[PDB]
Amino acid sequence: APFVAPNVQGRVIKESGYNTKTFKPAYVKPKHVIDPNMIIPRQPGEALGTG
Amino acid sequence: AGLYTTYQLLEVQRKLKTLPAFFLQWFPRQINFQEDMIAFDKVIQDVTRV
Repeated sequence: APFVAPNVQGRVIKESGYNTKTFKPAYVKPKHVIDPNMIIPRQPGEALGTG
Repeated sequence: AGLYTTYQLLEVQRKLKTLPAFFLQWFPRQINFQEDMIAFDKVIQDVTRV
């Protein structure tokens, strides 16, 4: 606090305010196509020879 | 003695070497098959991508 000789009035002290922040989410969208080519060859848990 | 020296017998010392199982602790499963070969599948599944 400021020192002030007791004859004079005194002194006004300033102040301050504040700020704001805002954000927006990004957007993610993957996909897959499913051909017959990704279906027809053999998967590993299938017996050899036949299917 | 005389015709032949008499003997007493004591207990027979039977050493019996073995080869005890150590590396078979890592081979737990027994799978029999009457077929020609055994095939496997190794599949690497790359997942960790953004």
